[PDB]
Amino acid sequence: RRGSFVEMVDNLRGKSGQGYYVEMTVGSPPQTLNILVDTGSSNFAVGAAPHPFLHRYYQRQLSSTYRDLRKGVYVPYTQGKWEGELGTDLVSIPHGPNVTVRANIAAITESDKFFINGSNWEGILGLAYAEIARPDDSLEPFFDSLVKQTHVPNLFSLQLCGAGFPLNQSEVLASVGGSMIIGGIDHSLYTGSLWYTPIRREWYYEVIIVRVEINGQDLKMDCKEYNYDKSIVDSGTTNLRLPKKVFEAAVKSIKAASSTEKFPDGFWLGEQLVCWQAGTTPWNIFPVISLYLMGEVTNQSFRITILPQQYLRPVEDVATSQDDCYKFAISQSSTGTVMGAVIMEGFYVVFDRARKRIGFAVSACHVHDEFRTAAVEGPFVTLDMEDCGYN
Ligand SMILES: NC1=N[C@@]2(c3ccns3)CN(c3ncc(F)cn3)C[C@H]2CS1
Repeated sequence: RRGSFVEMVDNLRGKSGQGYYVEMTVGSPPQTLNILVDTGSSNFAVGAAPHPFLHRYYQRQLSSTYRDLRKGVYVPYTQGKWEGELGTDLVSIPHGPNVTVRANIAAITESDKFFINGSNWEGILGLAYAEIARPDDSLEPFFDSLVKQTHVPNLFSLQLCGAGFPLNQSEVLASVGGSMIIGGIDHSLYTGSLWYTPIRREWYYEVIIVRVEINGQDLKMDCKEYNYDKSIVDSGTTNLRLPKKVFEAAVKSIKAASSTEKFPDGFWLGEQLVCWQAGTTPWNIFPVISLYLMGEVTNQSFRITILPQQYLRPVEDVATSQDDCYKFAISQSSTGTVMGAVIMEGFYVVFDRARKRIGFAVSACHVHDEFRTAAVEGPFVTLDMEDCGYN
């Protein structure tokens, strides 16, 4: 298998906890900024005023190509908020397609818990659809603009590379965190076959989960529960997030599978780290997790299987040690299933907008051990899969 997109391979940096970012330029002359890649939102928004956690920001007064749209945008969400001023400017991705487009840009003037101390990113690239753009769906998202203005195919693909150990801020700076291939699929980034699930509706990247197993044991819930009230693929979320009742059932099953060791409640709640002596993490006591997704062919599904090497997120010890430490990166949701960064780290994920489908293949960079690997397998005969979708 040949890799046909060398210019874009290794263009991401970062990690699941703080997010993965790509270098972009905005304005004339070009202003370089690092931008978080978020498949869970649809606005392109950049720091545009001094902030304690920003080393640089977009300076509209220094761009000859800046256009003021004379309109504010206010974006509150669960864990934070940003607000700013809408405009347009010329935008490029240096390690991307060799094109420059005129895009909507939200210039962020005020924010709360948006910029992370030491993340290295200064803005967000929302790659989902117009339906969820703010202030409304008339604000064309970046990827829409790029496709409309250029010959770039209406597809992108993400390989998010977890290190399997903690990285400090300077280690992130020096390290490759993955690839965003704009307009194509690079065959070097995966092994085995790509399997595709339909995009149910074009707003978030919404999919349908039809079965869940823990170490091969069916969680045995009504499949609507898995998709209540939606299931999405979201690079801007760290964890695998599951609806409350699914979370409760899954955690019970994961506890039962790992019962040779007892972990505190704070671990299972995603709050508290666990630590083992260097090199002794007991991967084998933790179960694999399989999610079965609706296939493209009538009555067919396929499964993606992740390891504890995906769902245990490496963190630095709260005190200086050589221990290997992790947090549990599965958590409860009241807004549906979110297949976040820790699950995307297992897989090369193809966002095939042109054919309204999402592809999954085992990542060439996934963390594993000598005994088990992540997997994408099928087909399976699965009936009444449309009934799994929530209305
Ligand atoms: N995938 C994610 N993305 C976000 C962020 C990720 C990192 N910093 S904020 C952005 N975000 C958002 N953005 C626009 C909007 F209209 C609604 N919500 C939700 C927030 C957490 S979950």
